Amino acid sequence: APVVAARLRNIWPKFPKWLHEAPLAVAWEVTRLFMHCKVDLEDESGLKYDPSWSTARDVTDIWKTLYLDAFRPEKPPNDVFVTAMTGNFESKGSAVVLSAVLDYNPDNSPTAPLYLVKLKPLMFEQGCRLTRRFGPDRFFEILIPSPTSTSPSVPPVVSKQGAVEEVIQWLTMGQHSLVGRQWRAFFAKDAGYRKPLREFQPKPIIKERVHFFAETGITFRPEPVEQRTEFKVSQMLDWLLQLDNNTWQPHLKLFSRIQLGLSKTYAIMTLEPHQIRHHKTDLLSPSGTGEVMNDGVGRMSRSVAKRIRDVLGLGDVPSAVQGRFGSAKGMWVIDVDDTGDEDWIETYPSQRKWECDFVDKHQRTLEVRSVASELKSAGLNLQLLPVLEDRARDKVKMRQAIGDRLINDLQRQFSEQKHALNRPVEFRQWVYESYSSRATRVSHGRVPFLAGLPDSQEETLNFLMNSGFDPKKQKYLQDIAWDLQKRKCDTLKSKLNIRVGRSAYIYMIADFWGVLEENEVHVGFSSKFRDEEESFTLLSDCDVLVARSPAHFPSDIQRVRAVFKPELHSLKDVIIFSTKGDVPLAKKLSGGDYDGDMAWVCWDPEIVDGFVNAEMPLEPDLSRYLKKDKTTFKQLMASHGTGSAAKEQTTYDMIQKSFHFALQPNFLGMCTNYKERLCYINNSVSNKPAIILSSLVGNLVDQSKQGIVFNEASWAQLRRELLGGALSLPDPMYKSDSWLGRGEPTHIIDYLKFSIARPAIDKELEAFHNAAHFWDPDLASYYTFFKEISDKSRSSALLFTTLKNRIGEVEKEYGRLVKNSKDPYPVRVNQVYEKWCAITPESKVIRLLELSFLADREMNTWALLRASTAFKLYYHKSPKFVWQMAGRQLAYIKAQMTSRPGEGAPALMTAFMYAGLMPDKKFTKQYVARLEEYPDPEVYDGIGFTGNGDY
Amino acid sequence: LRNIWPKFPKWLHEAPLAVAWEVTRLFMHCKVDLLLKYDPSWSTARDVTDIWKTLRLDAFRGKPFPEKPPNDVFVTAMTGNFESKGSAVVLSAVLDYNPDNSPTPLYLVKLKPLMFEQGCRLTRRFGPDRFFEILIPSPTSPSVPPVVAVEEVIQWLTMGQHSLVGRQWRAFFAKDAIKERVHFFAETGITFRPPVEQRTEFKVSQMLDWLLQLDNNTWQPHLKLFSRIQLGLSKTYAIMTLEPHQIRHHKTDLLSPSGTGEVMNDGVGRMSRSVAKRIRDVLGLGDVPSAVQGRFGSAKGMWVIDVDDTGDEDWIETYPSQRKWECDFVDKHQRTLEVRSVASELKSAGLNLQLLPVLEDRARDKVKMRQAIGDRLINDLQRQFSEQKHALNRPVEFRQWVYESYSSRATRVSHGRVPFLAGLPDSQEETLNFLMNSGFDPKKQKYLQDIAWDLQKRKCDTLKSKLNIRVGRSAYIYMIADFWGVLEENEVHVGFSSKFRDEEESFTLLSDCDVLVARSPAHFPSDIQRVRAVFKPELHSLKDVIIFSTKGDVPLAKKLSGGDYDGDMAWVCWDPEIVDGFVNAEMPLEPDLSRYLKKDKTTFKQLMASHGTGSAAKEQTTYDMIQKSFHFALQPNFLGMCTNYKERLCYINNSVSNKPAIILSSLVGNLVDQSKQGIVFNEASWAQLRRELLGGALSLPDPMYKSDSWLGRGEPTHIIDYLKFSIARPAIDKELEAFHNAMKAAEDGAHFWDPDLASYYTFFKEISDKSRSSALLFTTLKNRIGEVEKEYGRLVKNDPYPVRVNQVYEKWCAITPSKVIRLLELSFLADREMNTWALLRASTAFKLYYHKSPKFVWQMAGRQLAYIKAQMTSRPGEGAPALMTAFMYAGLMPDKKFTKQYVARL
RNA sequence: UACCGUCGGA
RNA sequence: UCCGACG
RNA sequence: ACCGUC
Ligand SMILES: [Ca+2]
Ligand SMILES: [Ca+2]
Ligand SMILES: [Ca+2]
Ligand SMILES: [Ca+2]
Ligand SMILES: [Mg+2]
Ligand SMILES: [Mg+2]
Ligand SMILES: [Mg+2]
Repeated sequence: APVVAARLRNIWPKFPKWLHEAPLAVAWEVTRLFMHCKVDLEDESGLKYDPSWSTARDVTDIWKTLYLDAFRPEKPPNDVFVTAMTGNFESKGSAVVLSAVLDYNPDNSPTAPLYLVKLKPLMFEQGCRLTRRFGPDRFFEILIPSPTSTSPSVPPVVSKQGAVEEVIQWLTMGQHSLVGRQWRAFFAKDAGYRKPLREFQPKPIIKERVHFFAETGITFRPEPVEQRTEFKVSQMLDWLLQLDNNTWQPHLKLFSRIQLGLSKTYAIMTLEPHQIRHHKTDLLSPSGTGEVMNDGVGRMSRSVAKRIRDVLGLGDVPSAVQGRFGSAKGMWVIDVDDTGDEDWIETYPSQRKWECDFVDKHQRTLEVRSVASELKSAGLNLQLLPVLEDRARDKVKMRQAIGDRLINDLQRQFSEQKHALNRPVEFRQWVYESYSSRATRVSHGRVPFLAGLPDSQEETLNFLMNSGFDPKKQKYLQDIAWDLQKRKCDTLKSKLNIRVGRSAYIYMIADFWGVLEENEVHVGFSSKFRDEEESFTLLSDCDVLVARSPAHFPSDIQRVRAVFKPELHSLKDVIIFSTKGDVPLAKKLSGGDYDGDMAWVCWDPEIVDGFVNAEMPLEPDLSRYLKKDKTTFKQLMASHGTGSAAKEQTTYDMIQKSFHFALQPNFLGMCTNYKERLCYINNSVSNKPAIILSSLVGNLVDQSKQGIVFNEASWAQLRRELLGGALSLPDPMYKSDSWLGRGEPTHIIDYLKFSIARPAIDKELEAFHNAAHFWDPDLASYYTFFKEISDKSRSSALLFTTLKNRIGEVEKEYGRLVKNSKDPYPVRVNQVYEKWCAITPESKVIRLLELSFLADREMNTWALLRASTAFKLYYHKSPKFVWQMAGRQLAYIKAQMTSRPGEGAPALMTAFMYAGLMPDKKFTKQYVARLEEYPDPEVYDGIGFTGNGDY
Repeated sequence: LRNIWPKFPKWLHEAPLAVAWEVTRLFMHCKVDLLLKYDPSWSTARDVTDIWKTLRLDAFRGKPFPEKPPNDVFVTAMTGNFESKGSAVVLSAVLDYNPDNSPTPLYLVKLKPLMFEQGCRLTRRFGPDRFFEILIPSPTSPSVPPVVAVEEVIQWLTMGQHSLVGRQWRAFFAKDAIKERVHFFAETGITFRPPVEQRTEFKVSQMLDWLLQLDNNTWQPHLKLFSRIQLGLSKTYAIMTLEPHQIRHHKTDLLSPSGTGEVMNDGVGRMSRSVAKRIRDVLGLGDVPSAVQGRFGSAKGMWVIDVDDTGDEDWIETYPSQRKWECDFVDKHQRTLEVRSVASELKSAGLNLQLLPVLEDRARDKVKMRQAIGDRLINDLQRQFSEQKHALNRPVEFRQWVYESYSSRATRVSHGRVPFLAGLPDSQEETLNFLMNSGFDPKKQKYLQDIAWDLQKRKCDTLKSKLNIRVGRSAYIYMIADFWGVLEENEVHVGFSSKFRDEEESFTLLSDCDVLVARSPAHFPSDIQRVRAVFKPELHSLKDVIIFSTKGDVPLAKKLSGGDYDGDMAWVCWDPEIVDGFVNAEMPLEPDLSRYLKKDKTTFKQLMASHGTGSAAKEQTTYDMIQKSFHFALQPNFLGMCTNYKERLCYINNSVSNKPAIILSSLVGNLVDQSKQGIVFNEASWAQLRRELLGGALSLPDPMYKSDSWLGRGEPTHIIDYLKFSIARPAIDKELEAFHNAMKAAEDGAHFWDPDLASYYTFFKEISDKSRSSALLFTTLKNRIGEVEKEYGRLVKNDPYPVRVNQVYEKWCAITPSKVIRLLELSFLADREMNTWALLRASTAFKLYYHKSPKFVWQMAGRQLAYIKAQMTSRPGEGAPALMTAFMYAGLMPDKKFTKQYVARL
C-alpha cells in the first residue's frame, strides 16, 4: 500500500548536525523541548551547541538557555539526568529508560506522518540481563497502535487498504534513526487498550509495545555509553538464546523466550561453573506415568539464600525466590538438607527454556524477580464462586457460608471504624492501618501535597487530625471518611472480593524430599498469621482448598489435607505439594506448575467442608478451530541454508514473522466474556458448552508461547457449530447496580450481590450515618482579628476589602475549572492554587504580614489571614475550595488555637521529618486504657508480667 | 507497744470506713489529736479533697496536705463495696521505729492512701474492707533502738485484736517483704452484726478454716499449713467457676515408666480448649493462651490446653502434686479458676553472668569457651559504638537511634504529651528528637552535638557498671510436661506464637538442634543440661512454652535446681556457640547436713493434742499455729547470706564443682523455702558449717567484679573478672578516648551560631531603624531579656533545680509588649507562647546570647527557636511543615522501615 | 467491546 | 477507574 | 542481708 508508505517516511524527529556532539541525554532532552514547543530542530531562523550542556546536572538548566522567543515539558528527575550523563545509564540496579508513545496523526493529509511521537522523559526502571550486558542506552521502547486494530478511529489510509503489512514491515525491515543512533526492532508484546495522549487530540485503542536495539550510531565504533561497538540484533539474540543449539524449537516459542532477557530482576550473585548442578532429568512420577513433579522448581544452597537476603536487604533469609538463571526460569527453594556453607544452585529441564552453555557471567547470574514474603489474608473472586457452588455437596449450605462471611466482614469493618471515630488518636491509628503511604513518603521524602492538602485522602485525614481536628466535629473530615467507605463498598458490590481470614495467595513449591503423600500439603508461616480471635504459625490436621486464578473447570479447585512435616519446617511462606502420585497437584490447578504460580489456599472450615473434588475433564478436540504454528527455527533456515550468514538472516525472519503473529487480534477477553454470559444463562459451569469454553480460554492464554492461531473466522465458526451462533449475549444482572429481574435472585453471584451485599451495605451505611459541622469558630479567628483592626483603620480596611474580593475571584475560577479537558484535574487544581497564592498584600502592617525573610510565603501571617477570610466567606458555600486551597494554613490555625498554657508545646515539624513518623500502636492502646486489667503482652532478661505480687 | 494505733473518736463513729480512714490520715499528718463534729456532707463525698476542705479549722490551717487517694478509688470505697472490675481497695500502713527513745509509742504509723490492687480469693470471699496489711521492722534486726523483745513484738502482733478505724483486727499471716509484711482480718467492729456497713462477725480461725478446711488437714506440719495461706492471698484474675461435674481430680500423678516412682508432671495439669477460650475473653487477650499459671481450690501450678480436646465442654483436671491441702471444692470460690499469669510472647534473655562459671565448668575446652565469649562481647560493644557514630551523620538515622536508646512511652502516656521544663522537653532524649524534628542537625548545631555527646558518655558509664552478655537465641520459658508421651527422654519441644527474631535470622519453632536448659540460679554443675529440640506436630498448638518428656527415671525439670512444672521458668539457649562445647554432668550426691539444719515437722494434730479435742481446741490451735509461724517467719534470712558466701567461695577457689561448692549448693537448695519446710538454721549452725566444711573462713572478700575499676593484681583470672576488666573495660575506655579526641578536634564543625535563628531579630531591626516607637519597643525587649539572663546565671548556672529553672521561665514569659502591638500579641490565641512576639523574643535572645549564654537561650526559648527553624527551612514546593498538637505529637514514633528505605535511596 | 488473579503506585 | 511489574 | 522473670 504506497499511500501509507509516504506517511511512514518522516515519523521520527530529525537529529540536527548542531547536536551531533551532544551526549545522548542532552540530545534526548533538547529534542523533547523542541517537540513540546513546536520548534523545528532544523530551524535556521540561530542554533549552535552550548558547551555548558555537556557538564549540566539539571534539565531545567539546559532548557533555560533555550527559553529565545520561539521557546518563551515534564522534566526528568535530576538523579536520573546525572546517571544518564555520568552514571553510564545505570545506578544501583536501576536502568535509565528511553521510551516513547505514538498515536495516529489526526491530520489525514497524504504527505503527513502517520504517527505523532511523544518522547517520554528520562526515567529509572529496574534493569534486566540485556541492559546489564549491553547497556541501557542501547535500548528503546515504544507504544504504537496495532495496525490490525478494528477500531473506528483507525485512519482510513490504514483501514481502507496492504497497509497492515506495510506498517509491520516499517517496524522490522530496517533501522530507525533517532538521536544519532540506528535502532532495530527485536521484540513486541501486547500492551492492551490505551487512550490516545490528550496533547495529540478519546476512544481507547489497542497498542503494542515494541523494543528496539541500537545496532550502530555516530559515536559507535566498528565500554562507556559514548564509546559503543557496532552490534547487530541478530548477534544480540544469538548471545541470549545461543541459536545454533536451539534450531529444533518452534520459532514463535523461541521468540517468546526473549522476555527472559527483558525480565525486570535484581542481580544477586554470579556463580562459578563448578557451583552449578545441571540436572539431566526432572523428578518423575513414582507411578511411571512419566509426569514431571517438579516443573519449574529447583533447590539452592542456604548460602545463596543468605546472599539474596544480604543483597536485597531483607530482614530474614528467603525460603524461596522467583528468579532467572541463564536459560532457567522459575522458583528456587532452600535445600533443607544443606549443612554446608558452599554456594550452589541446581537447574532442571523443566526450568531451562533453551539450550544454554552458562559461560558468560551474565548467563551465570542469579536474578530475582520476587521473594516469598509474609502472607496476608486473601478473599474470594467471581471465578471461584460458581466453581465452589458446583462442587458443593449442599449448594444451599455453601451459599449460606459465603453469605455469612460477607455479612460478618461488613459488620466488623463498620464496627471497627465507628468505634475508632469516637477518638482522634484511635481514628488516626485506624486510618494508618487502612492504607500504606510509606512508598510515596520514601520516594518523595515528604507527604506530597496537591495545592493546600496532601494528595491522598488518608494522608489528609491524618494531617488534619494531627493539627487538632476531630472527625466527629468537622464535617470535612467526616465527608472524607464517608467517601473512603463508599469506595470500598462499591468494590465489594462490583468484584465480590469477600475477605476470608483463613485464606492467602502462596507461591507453590514441590517436595524434593518425598515426605508428603499425595493429597498432602505443607504450609508453615514465617510469623503469626492472624484471623480475628485466632492465630497460626503453621497449618496442620485440617483440610484446605487450593486453586489458581483463573479457575474455570470444576476440577480447578482441589480439596487436600494440610500436614506439617518437621523436615520441611525451614520452608516458610510457601505451600509445598507432594511429588508422589500420578499427576502433580499443581497441574490440576488450571494447568499450574512450580515456576512462580501462586495458589489461593483456604483453611476456612465452613468453606472447605462441603467441597467435593471433581476429576480433570476430558478436554474437547478444538483443533478444528485452534491451529498451532509449530514451524521450527531450522525450518525457517531452509530458506537460506547453513552457516553464520544463514543464521543471521533467519533471526530477522523469526522477528518479522513473530511480529506478524504478535499483532493478530487476540480473543481471550471476548471468549472469557462469552463464557461468563453463556454460563450465567445456563447457570452451569460443568455442562457441555462450559467445558468447551473453559478449554478454549485455557488455550488462548498460552497463545504466543504455543503458537496458537485463532482468528475471527474461527471464532465465528466455533460459535456457529458448538454455541449460540451470531447472537450477542446479554450481560448478567450482577453487572447492573439493581435487581431488575423477575422473582428473587437464583444465580449465586446475583444472590450474593442483590440479596446479601446491597441490603447489608445500605443498613451499615445508615448506622454509620446515624453514629459535625463545616463551621469552626477557631478557623475564623484571624478574620475576626483583622476585621477589628479594619474597623478602626482605613488603610487596613482597603487591604481587607481587596483580600476578600480577590478570594471571590479565585473561588469562581475553582467553580469553572474544578467544581463543574486537555488539562487533567491535578493540573486544573494547580492552576487555581497558583492564582490563590498570587493573592498577596501588593507598611509596618504589610511587613509583619509578609515576613519577607521567609523563603516560603505559605508560612507567613498573610497566608494565615487569607485562609481564615476564605473560611468565613466559603465554609458552607464552597467547602472543597477552602480546604483544597487553604487546608494547610487552616491546620496551622487550629493547632495554634487549641494550644493551652502549660499543657505542653505544639511542634512545627519539617515535611521530611513528618514523613518519617508513624502512629505508635502501643501508645494508642495504653492511652485509651488510662482514659477508660490483665497487662496485654503485645500492648504493654526479657521476662515480663509473671504475676502482680509475690503469692 | 500500748499506744501505737491512732485512736477512733466517737465523733467519727457513724463515718463510712472510707471517710474514717481518710479523715484519720489528715489528723496524723498534721499532728492534730482527734476543736469537731461529723459533717453529714462527708457521707455523700466523691472526693477526699472535699472532705479535707471542711477541716478551715485553726489546727489544720496552713498545714501541708497529705498524698490523696484517687477519685475512682474513693468512689469505689464509698459506693462500690471496695471492689471494681477485679481490683480491690487496699487498707495499708507502714510502721517505723519512733526516733523518741523515751521509755514513756515504739512505732510510728503512716496510714497509706486508699489504692487499687488486684484482688485475691480471700478478699473476693469476705470483702476487701476486712483486710489490713502493714510493713513493720523485724525485731530480729545498728539503727535498731536500745529497747530492742522479739517475743514482746510477736505477742503484740498475734495475742489479740488491734483497734483501728472502728474495726478489731487480728493477725493471720506474715512474710518477709529489715521489713516484714503482716496481714490482719477484721473479726468484728462497731457496725458489725453478731455490704461493707453491715458485716457479720467472723473469727480469723473461722476464716482460715474456710480456706484450708483444717479438719481434713491436721496431718500436715503446721508451719507448712500456715504457708498455704499464701494461696488465699495470691493476687489473681478470676476467670470462671466450674461445676463439680466439670472437675477431674486425679488420684495419682504421672509416674516414671521406669518404676522409680518419680512424679513426671509435678505442678502441671490439662484444661479444656474452651476453658482457655474463656481465659482469653475475660482477660482481653489477642489469642488463646496455650498455658496459664493459676490457682483452683487447693490446687496451684500450671494448666495447659489438652491438645486432644475436640469438644466445646468446659473441664479442668487437678493432680496430687498440685493440690496443697485436702479440699472438697464445694464453695463457689474454691471452684473458681484464678489466673496469676499466662504464657505470652517471648523475648531474648541474654546470658546472665551467674551462669558463666557453670558453663565454663562444663566446657570441653575452657580456653576456647573463654576466648569465644570475650570475642562476642568485643564485637557487640564495637557494633554499639559504630552504630551510634554512624547514625549521628543523618538526623533521620539519629532520631531513630535516640528512640531505640530510651523509652519515653510511659511518660508520654501518663502526661498525654511530652513533658516540658520551660522551653524544652524535660528529657535530653526528647529534646534531641523535638529539635531534630524542626530541622536542627547535631553535626551543625553545637547545642545538639553537646547533648548527643553527653548521652553516649552516659551510656558508657552504664556499660561500665552493668556487664551484659547478649545472646539473641535465648529465652526464659514456662516449663510444661508431655502428657501425650511423644517426647523421648532428652527431647524437648519448643514452638513460638510468632516470629522470634535474632539479627538476620528468625524462628517460629526449634527443631533438629541441641539446646541448653537451666533454671536461674544454677548452682550444681548439673543444673544446666544439654538436650535435643524435637518439634512434634502433635504438640503444635502448645506455644510459648517448653515441653519436657515424661519418660526416663527423673523428670528433666527436677535436674534443673530441683525444679518442676508449677510456674517454674527455664532459661533456654539455642545459640550454637554456647551449646557447642557443653558436656552434661550427673546430679551430685548431696551431703548430710542434719547436724546443722534442724527440721520442725510438728503436725497440726500434735499441736491440737496439747489443747484438747473438738471445735474449741481447733480454734486455739489455729491461733497457736499463727503465733508459732510468726515466730518462725521473723527469724533471720540465711538464703541471702549463704548465697553471697557461695558466690565469694566459688570465686576465691575459682571452682563450682569441688567439695565445698557442692556442700554450699546443697545448703542453699534446702534454705529456699525455710518457713514451708520448717528448717531451723541459726547463726551458730552457719558458723559451724563454714569452719568445718567450707574451708574455715567466716568472712570472704568481695569478688573484684563487684567494683567498677580493676582492683586485682596482675591479669584477671576469674572468667567474670576477665570479661569485665580484660575485655569490656578496655573497649569502653577506647570509645571514651575516641570521644575525648573528637571533642578536642572540633572551623567546619558544629557551631552555636545559626543565621536562621536571628531572622526575626533582623526583621524588626530594619523596622526599628525607621520608627522611634518600634525602636523603643525593641530596645525595651532587649533590656528585659538582659535582666532575665542575669537571673538565669545566679539561679541556674551557679529550691531544687526544676523549681529554679521554672522561676526564671516565669520572668521570661512576663516579657510582654497600636496595630504593631496587636499583630505581635495575637491576643485571640489563648497560649501567648504561640504568638509572633514569642518568636521575636526568642530570636532577639538568641542573637544577643548565642555565644555567651547558650544554655540560657535554649532552655528558655528552644520551643520558639524550633518554630523559627521549621519556618525558615521550608521551601516552596518541597512539601508542607506540619504543626502538631502536643498530644498528637506524643503518639507518633519513628518509622523504622522509612529510615531504612530512605537511606538506601541516598 | 476487547479476561481474571498477585505485588506496587495515582 | 487509570500506570508499572509478574502468573 | 540471693538470683531470675514479667
Ligand atoms: Ca507456570
Ligand atoms: Ca511452566
Ligand atoms: Ca516450683
Ligand atoms: Ca512445687
Ligand atoms: Mg504450566
Ligand atoms: Mg520444686
Ligand atoms: Mg516445693
